[PDB]
Amino acid sequence: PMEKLVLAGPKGRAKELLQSLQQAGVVHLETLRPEALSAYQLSPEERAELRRWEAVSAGAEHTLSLLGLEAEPARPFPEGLEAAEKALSPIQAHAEGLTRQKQELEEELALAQAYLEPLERLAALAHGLDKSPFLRVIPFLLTEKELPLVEEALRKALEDRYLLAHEAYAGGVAALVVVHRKEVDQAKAALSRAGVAELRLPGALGELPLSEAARRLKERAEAAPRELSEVRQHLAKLARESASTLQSLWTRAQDEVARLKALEELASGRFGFALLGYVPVKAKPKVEEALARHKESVVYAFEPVDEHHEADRIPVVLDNPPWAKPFELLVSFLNTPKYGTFDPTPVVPVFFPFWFGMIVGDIGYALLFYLVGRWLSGYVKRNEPLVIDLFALKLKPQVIGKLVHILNWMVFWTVVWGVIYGEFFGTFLEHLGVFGTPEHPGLIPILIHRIDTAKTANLLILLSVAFGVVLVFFGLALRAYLGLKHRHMAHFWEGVGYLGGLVGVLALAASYLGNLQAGWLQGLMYLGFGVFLLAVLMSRIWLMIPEIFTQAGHILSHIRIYAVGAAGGILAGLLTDVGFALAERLGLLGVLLGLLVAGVLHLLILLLTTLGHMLQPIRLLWVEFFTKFGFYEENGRPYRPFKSVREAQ
Amino acid sequence: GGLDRGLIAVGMGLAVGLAALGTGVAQARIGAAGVGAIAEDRSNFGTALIFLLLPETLVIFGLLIAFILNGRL
Amino acid sequence: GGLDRGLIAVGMGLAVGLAALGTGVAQARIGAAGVGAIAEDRSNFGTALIFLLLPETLVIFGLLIAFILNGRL
Amino acid sequence: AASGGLDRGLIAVGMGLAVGLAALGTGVAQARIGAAGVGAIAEDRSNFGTALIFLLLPETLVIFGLLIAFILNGRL
Amino acid sequence: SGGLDRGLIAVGMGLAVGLAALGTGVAQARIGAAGVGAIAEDRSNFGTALIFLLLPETLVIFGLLIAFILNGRL
Amino acid sequence: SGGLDRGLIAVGMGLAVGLAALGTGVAQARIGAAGVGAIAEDRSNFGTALIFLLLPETLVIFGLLIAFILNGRL
Amino acid sequence: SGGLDRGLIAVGMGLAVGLAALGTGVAQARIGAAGVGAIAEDRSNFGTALIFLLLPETLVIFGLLIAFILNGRL
Amino acid sequence: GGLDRGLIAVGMGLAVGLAALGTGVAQARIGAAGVGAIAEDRSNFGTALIFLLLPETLVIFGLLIAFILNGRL
Amino acid sequence: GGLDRGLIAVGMGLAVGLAALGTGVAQARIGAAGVGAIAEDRSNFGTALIFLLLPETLVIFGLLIAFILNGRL
Amino acid sequence: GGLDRGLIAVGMGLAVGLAALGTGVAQARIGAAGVGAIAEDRSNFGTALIFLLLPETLVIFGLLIAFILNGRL
Amino acid sequence: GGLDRGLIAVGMGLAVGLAALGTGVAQARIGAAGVGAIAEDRSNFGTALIFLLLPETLVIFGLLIAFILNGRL
Amino acid sequence: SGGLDRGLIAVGMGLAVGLAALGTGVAQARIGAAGVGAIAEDRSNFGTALIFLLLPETLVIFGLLIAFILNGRL
Amino acid sequence: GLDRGLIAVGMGLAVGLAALGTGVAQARIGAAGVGAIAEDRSNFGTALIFLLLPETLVIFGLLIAFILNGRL
Amino acid sequence: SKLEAILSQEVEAEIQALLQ
Amino acid sequence: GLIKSLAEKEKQLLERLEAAKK
Amino acid sequence: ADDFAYLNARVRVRRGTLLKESFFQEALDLSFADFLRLLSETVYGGELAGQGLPDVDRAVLRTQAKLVGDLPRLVTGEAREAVRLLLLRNDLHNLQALLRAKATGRPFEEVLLLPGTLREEVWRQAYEAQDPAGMAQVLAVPGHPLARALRAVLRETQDLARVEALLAKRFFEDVAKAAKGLDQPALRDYLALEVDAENLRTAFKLQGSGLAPDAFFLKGGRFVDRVRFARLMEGDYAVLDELSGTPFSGLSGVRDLKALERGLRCVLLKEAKKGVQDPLGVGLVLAYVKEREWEAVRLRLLARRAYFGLPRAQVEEEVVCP
Repeated sequence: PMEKLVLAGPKGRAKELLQSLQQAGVVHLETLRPEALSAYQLSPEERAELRRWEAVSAGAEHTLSLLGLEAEPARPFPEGLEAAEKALSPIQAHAEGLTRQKQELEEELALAQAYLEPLERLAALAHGLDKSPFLRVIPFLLTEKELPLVEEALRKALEDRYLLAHEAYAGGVAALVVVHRKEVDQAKAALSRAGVAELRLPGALGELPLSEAARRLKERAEAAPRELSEVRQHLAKLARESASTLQSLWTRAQDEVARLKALEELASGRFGFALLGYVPVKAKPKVEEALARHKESVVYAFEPVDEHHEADRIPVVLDNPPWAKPFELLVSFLNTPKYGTFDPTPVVPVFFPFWFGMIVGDIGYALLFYLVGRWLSGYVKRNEPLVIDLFALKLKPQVIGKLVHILNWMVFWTVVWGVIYGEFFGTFLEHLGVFGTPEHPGLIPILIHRIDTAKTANLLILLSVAFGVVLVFFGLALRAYLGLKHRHMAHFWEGVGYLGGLVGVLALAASYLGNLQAGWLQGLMYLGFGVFLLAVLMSRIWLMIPEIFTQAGHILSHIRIYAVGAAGGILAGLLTDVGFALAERLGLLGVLLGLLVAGVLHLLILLLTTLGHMLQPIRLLWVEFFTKFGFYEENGRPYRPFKSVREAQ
Repeated sequence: GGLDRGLIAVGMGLAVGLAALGTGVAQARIGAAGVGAIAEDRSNFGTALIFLLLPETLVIFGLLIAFILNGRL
Repeated sequence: GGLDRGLIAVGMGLAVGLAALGTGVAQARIGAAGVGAIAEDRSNFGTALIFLLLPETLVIFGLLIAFILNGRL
Repeated sequence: AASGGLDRGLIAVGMGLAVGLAALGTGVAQARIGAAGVGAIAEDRSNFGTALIFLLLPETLVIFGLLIAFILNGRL
Repeated sequence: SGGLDRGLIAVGMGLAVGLAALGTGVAQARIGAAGVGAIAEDRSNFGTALIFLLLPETLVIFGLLIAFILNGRL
Repeated sequence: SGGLDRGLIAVGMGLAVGLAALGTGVAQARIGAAGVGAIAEDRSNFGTALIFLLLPETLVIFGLLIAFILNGRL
Repeated sequence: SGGLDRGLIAVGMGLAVGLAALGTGVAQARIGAAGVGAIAEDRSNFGTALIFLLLPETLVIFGLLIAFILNGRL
Repeated sequence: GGLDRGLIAVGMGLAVGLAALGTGVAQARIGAAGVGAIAEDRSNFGTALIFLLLPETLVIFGLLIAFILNGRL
Repeated sequence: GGLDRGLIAVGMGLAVGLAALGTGVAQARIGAAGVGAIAEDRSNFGTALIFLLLPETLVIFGLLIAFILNGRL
Repeated sequence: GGLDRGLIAVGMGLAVGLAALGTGVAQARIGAAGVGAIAEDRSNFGTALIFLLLPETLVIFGLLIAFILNGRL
Repeated sequence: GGLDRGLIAVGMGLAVGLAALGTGVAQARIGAAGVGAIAEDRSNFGTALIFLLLPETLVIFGLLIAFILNGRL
Repeated sequence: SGGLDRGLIAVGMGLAVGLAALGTGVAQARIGAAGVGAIAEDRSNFGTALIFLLLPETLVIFGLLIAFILNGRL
Repeated sequence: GLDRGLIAVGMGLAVGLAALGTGVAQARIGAAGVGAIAEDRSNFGTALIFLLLPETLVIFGLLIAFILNGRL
Repeated sequence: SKLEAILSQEVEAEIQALLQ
Repeated sequence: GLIKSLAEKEKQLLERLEAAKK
Repeated sequence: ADDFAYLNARVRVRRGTLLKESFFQEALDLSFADFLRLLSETVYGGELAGQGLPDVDRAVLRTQAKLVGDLPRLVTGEAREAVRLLLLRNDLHNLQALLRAKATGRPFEEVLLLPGTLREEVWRQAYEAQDPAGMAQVLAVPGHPLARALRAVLRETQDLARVEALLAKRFFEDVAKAAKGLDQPALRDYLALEVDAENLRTAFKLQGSGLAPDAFFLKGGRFVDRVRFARLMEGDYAVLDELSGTPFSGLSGVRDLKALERGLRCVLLKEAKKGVQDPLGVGLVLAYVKEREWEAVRLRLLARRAYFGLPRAQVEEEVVCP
């Protein structure tokens, strides 16, 4: 279920205590707060305090991100807004200074390594002619499409006493005019009339000889990566010197802005400060303790809440019992129910682990899964976060206890189905005659020989479809019920209409996959399709005429407990049997190779397949059941208690 | 004689095979759009499952015709 | 002769298979455009389903013919 | 084998060809026409009628194949 | 034999209509997507867009003609 | 059985018309979407757009020629 | 003479025209789409657009030549 | 016996192979979109995996029919 | 007894037809580039014809084998 | 005793042929994304390669049916 | 006894026609890239022509098998 | 039938290598174009581009495995 | 007989589909290679390596065809 | 060539400085 | 050019002889 | 690579951190210290390395070099040829804006750069050169296409209004040449609309200065024609007061190039936003590039409003595209 909620709302005859009320009302956290009538309380001095605290918050998480950190909570910073700003300001200034250095080292290196190739090309195209006392050199870049325009411009402007050396490279030409010292101005005018100019080398290096300029780009491009390594080391050291201070200071600032933002949601007047908020009924004892100290001024009571009106407004939080709580991980990310709708969480522990056991159905695989449960239990026991950066996976040790609880339910059903099928690494105990059947009888009779397809397929196909019938009909019964619980007849008719149509479709199929009879099937079929055509004309939901084929396919969709189980079973068997080929053909080396090759192939196909075996069970809940009672049709308001960011440590 | 038992089996291969091939042609493009919607906003997930697993009634109806044929064999 | 049930079952598997393939080709583009519309505005969900379900007639007509042929086996 | 079994056999293969390739034909047509319609309606709902008219015109292809399948079934 | 004629004429009809209906459908796919877009830009071109959508439907009518010529033998 | 010819001659007619109908369908798909788009930019483009649409429709007339030659032999 | 011989000739003859008519249909979808867009850019492109569209029609003439060589064997 | 056993085997190869082609067509666009979501943010890994593994139920409905036909050989 | 002359004629249909298809897919993209180039600058006409005509060497090899087979009918 | 010894080998040809084809269609777009992701940032090698290798399940299922059929041959 | 000459001729038509189809699916794209390069720089002609004619070794391998089969016919 | 037995095994071999070589070539088409494009940014991408080009060859090796098992029965 | 006849169809499928698959690989690879050489003429060697490595699919198709030619 | 022909112009403007 | 840079490289010997003569 | 299923998943992740409209409503009345605060909570807060107006400007520049300027490198092949054209248009804007600023003598901080292919230090280095032929040389070391184009323009003419007009012709000739084969419906539609807006800007740049309509007009548009362009270049503003059916219908009463550029960039944004209906093609990346480009222009204006403490009322018209 979702937890039952009620409205709290303290009032009184004096204004000034309301900040002390908010303080105790965040030390115990139980209340989600709306605006009590509308938001109309603030002061310009309270705005100035809120600006300074939200500046400390933003400046702390900004400088944490410059340091490459994340804004997790810590022990709160001990005292004073003035000390908060005086602690933050020198740290933020150092972090921004090291990032400003890093950005300019990046920009210098980037520009140097671009110009370095054409400068080396032109410095190799030259022979030290730049350093000549008697003549002069003009560097530029061009393309072979237009080099004749430059030769013509020089021919017209100067009396063929120039030179023009060149070399091609990817996408262009390195070009080098040479002239007598008087004529460089004429060469610059000639190039300008060809749409060309001297190549401006990036820095003040434009004043240096070309062969003297190229050396500086080369040494700076070689040296700057070492200076990047130095500023990265200094910025990492600054993080070690200041992370714990920033973490504490960001934690403080979060709580201060939470109180000062929440202060706007009070109603206000001639005496009162009236607050409002939804509270869980199991949480009331803490609200009582938070307000009992303030009975010198407050008056309060808890009002019952209507499920009909405000249903989009009341918050939703879940309250399952301890055997069902871990299975919230499989459902709470999909949607948040509306208040007074159904919570499907307790249906997850009863069907998901049972279908996983039916699919896998191997005692040898169940023991490999049990050894993963023992491994995860070590992180819970030591209180270590699991980290696997390949997946960006981090699990806090409290979440690993949720996974281990679910995995123990999956192991249990996999061993009991593994004795029903007589399966332990496929065929291994059945080669040994520990498990057997009348073809080669053994110590333990196999209850359902899963791979004896001509004997067992009809049993396992009907048994798979029977779960499909049961949950599809239960989800449609929930839709009819939740329609009546709100007098919403458009949901009632859709629920009972699809139910009657599915009874009609099944009674038709049963009467054709066999023999017809009057009383048990041919009557009930016409009642089924009669209730369907009625519910369409009553509701005027014309999407029922298309979607009845969708609903009938969701029953047949459950034959994936047999199909993926039997695909897993035969493949595991033949890998074992390939082991016994090596063991029977050869001597003691064959018993070693047979064990080794079978083990390597089993581990590989247990890696490739198992996430598929976990996924096929859960999605039968997620679409073939949850879409029946309308789980996705509306979103409830998430429960968001007024709390400290410190998470109660 | 067994000429029909054989040809009924090649009719079953067509029934499940071409139906399995047409739902993959749908989910390729509906799934490649679906992961992009969830990448912009995680709250899209339920709608992107519903649309991706909707084209999967085409493989349940081809597999049904293969099972009607498996009753005549 | 005795092959007649064989060729009938071949014709049935081919009817449902090519019709399931045809509606899968339709749903591939129509369903990606619906995931495009719903991620922009969630009021589009109903009209996205109407266009996505209209191709479902194609497998229904192919499947109707398969059930007419099954009466000859 | 007896030719009066094979006529019943290959008339049923001809029906699977007639409806199957014709249903495949309207499936190719509706794929692009309906993705164009969904975009036009998501921009402006006044496009709904013209989008649906263009989507349903291709349906004449499966009806033409289905006609030939009902002519073949009359000979079976 | 008369039964191989009857049987095998009927697969030639399935190819004639079905393979030509596939031909009209591959034409109408691109033409009708352009037509819906042009009508959304300006409703005045509905007549052009409908003429171009219907002209590809002469392919299936030729396959249907050969299927009725064959049915006269069957 | 050795009497098979009319059965295979009808399959030859279905392949001749239906696969050449597929050929003109592939051609008209891309030409006709470009034609509809050109007429939406400038209504004077209708004459060349229609001539190019209707010119790929001579691949389906050669299919009918071979199918009617085969129809004389049945 | 003989049913399978006389019949398989009509199957080979249907493939010869059908696959060659399909083949020339695949070239002008793109060549004809480029041509009608080039004529929408300027009218002087009409001659080169038709020459490039009609060259591809040298594939179905080769399919007809082999189909008429086979039709002489009936 | 004889051709009957042969044709039952053709029905298996046609069921598994043509349904394996359907799972492969689906995973191509989904896994390129998944690799790209994960490349831009490494936290997208779990959502990309769920959508990649969903089409794996098509090669398995082809296997189901192939194993039901192998029960005859 | 003419199962040579029948199947030789089917071999000839595959020789020319499937090679005529092969040169048709080559010309589709090459000619779409050539009609682009000659509309940017008409001096591209001779090279645009060379690239369009060269793929016509794949249907001459189809005809070569078709004429070799016709000498055996 | 022969008409099965022949056809069981073509059931094996279809089974690995179409499953190798389905695996190749999947790997095409996934590995083309993987190369680009690794070239942008070399830490993508694990999340590129895992998405490349999960599709090889399809050809393992093709080999499974072919090695079953090989014993029935 | 002509049936083996009949299938040998189909082996020739398949060898050449299906190999002629692959070399055209290569040059479609390699020749479009060639005409695009030659339009922007005429020094690209020789390198574009080497690449457009290298994919023509797939059609000389088809003919090699078709002439080996004509040695039996 | 000993002739058809030998004959159909060779058809199963031709499909086994042929369709796995076609599947391998479909993979290498898109991967090798990305590989060339990456090496054209940076010569150091050669080793990883060549790994991803050559990894798809597992498909044709699984085709050759079945074709050689079948050849052992001729 | 139908061994010679139907073995020749297996030779046609082995070379034909492997020539098809090589052509599919080279289509995109060679369009990338021509564009890379047009940007930088030094890319020629790696363009021919990537263009010719797919020919290893025709060698595998031809190998089975020459093994089948030993059964005639 | 022009690399020697510049020796009577800009080359002569450098070579003339030895008599100053 | 590819040879024209060598022709200018020989022409730079007139600056080497002008420097060596003082 | 060369797959919009891959690229659009990377674009979708980045669309998740595009600025909310509430930012531009809440940021408007702030002090500069409170603006720096509010900005440092966003995606731009990773490139903030100081607390002045130069540091805000560098944070906007450097964030978009990472989030937009890399888009052509993520892809290869036909997808790169579509996506690179979107960014080369912004490089033409940047080049024309710098040529005009250098002739006016303006500071490099006081001219707007849109997220094309080049980085800030290369545009900065090019602007530090003495002349348009010197700008063409600094763009030649990257190997950028507009370097080759600008050298040809500067052989034809030196008069800068004509230099801008001839650069636009060489770019849109090269765009048409590149785009025409790519089989993207959203790209060809947007390129026509982009050329129509550039014809309007060309007639306003050449307003009343003496005219030659056929010499300056750009082909490949739809909604603007030689008759409206010629009358616009005669100063007959009735030409765009007359429009009712085209996307530019709404430039009525525009009378200066600042009011024109403010109108043109709203209608070209509106028409790009429709690309959110194309989940696996060029429409989604086209939309994102225009959304992120408009976000940087609004941030550029807000930073100066808050810094100089200017009256709010006039800027509220300049900073919306409703």
